[PDB]
Amino acid sequence: MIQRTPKIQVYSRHPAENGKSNFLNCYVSGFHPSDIEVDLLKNGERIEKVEHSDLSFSKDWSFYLLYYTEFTPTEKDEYACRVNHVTLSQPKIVKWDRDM
Amino acid sequence: KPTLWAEPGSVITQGSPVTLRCTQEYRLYREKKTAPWITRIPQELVKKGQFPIPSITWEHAGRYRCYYRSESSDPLELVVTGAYIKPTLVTLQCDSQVAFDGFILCKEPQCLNSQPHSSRAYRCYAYDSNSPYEWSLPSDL
Amino acid sequence: SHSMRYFSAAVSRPGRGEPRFIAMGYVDDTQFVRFDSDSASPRMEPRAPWVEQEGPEYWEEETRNTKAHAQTDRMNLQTLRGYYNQSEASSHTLQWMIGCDLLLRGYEQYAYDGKDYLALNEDLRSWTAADTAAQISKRKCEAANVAEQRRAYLEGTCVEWLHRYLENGKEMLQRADPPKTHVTHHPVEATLRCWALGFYPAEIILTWQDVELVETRPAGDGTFQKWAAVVVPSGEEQRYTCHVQHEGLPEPLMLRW
Amino acid sequence: RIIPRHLQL
Repeated sequence: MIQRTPKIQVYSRHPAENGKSNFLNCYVSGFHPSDIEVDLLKNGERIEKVEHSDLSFSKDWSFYLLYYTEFTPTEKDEYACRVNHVTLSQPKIVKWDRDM
Repeated sequence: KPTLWAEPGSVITQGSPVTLRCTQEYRLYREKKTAPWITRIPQELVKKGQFPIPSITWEHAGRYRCYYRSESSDPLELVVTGAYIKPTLVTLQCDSQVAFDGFILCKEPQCLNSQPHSSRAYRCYAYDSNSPYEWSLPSDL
Repeated sequence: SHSMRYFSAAVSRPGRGEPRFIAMGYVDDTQFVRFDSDSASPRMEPRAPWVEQEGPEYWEEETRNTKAHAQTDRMNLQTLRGYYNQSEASSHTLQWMIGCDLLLRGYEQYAYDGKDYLALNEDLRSWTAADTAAQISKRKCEAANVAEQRRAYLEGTCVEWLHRYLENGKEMLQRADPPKTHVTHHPVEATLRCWALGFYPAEIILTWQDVELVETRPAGDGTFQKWAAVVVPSGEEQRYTCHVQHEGLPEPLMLRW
Repeated sequence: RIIPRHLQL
């Protein structure tokens, strides 16, 4: 059938500044079917308190979601987003770069 | 100028180790997108010209050049396979399930680019034009 | 130019149980109503402040009708499984979309497993089938003269209630937030990244052939973000300028590092 | 307001 791989973006709601509260986002879009798994990680350890937007889709039929969680930027804590989907042989992890 | 090769090869599957190779004082760099994983390699392994990736993922995928000041060595197209599910493979057909605008036919090593006419076209890979170094799992032989 | 759309997704799940059915409504890029078969109490519920005020009849009819949609697409999932002669252990997705644009044009389209299936033409008097399976649904739709029922809604109710919503949520639906912009420098040669932040609606045009452009993403507060980058030789930075075109701004600004 | 009926493919 027709499947699409998920596109991923990890970024902050507001410009990142160490010590200041913010929101870490993992935007997953362009995937099909809708079944997908997304985890937010702190130094490799999964974060239990997370929120996700309502499932929706584009006029290309592909699905898109936003995953987020409150966080405070640190100079040594590494944040990442992990996604698993039927098009991926193993979960895809994407580190958070405050410059992107 | 020095040489640049990948031990054990330039086409590696996800999660596997690889080592890039080039008197002393080598410098390695990725063209286009910088590679901060080379800032960490101990210099004792830099002095031996050994730039190894412990477990390779797409973050290491790109073009790498080497030098020591001398002329940058001929390039290196480092490829990561095993990210996406494998496709199925006279005229050879390479049909894929994921929607991809890029297909590769390999002579079992010595591969050959192409394009579809949809998503269709020894083993074959598939990939995305914007990320030509992340390829699918290899097709059935 | 404003529009109202209704979307639905029916995802079969063998073993796991009954097919999931979700539906929602939008006005432009703003969601105002949502429905999810998984909810403990499946019912159409408000997602935008301006429609929760509607009386209880509204929700009673919207909910009752939407439940009938879930049952129908669930039935369709099996009908289409027959047309394509598919296994009973595979998962399939039936997506639907309908909407009206201000009335300039109406639509109604269906998609199966990611591909176009059946679509209503602009004329609101004919259908377009994507394959042989869709041709059956097309004849069934033509023989049933359902087009009249569909254009009646698109020409009446859709437009009629759209005007109602556009007034009730005037503060939220008729306001555009301009983009906050700046350029950043990243030495590699070097990379120039152009940013557009806190804007609404999502539509935007960012331009510098070799430029990287990420899909527009939601900030999470109701605004969107997008950036564009380009690798350039040192000292050649000044020859590059970023063009930002957005609806909120009166005219498109040009930036340079 | 949503259309009261869904198509029968």
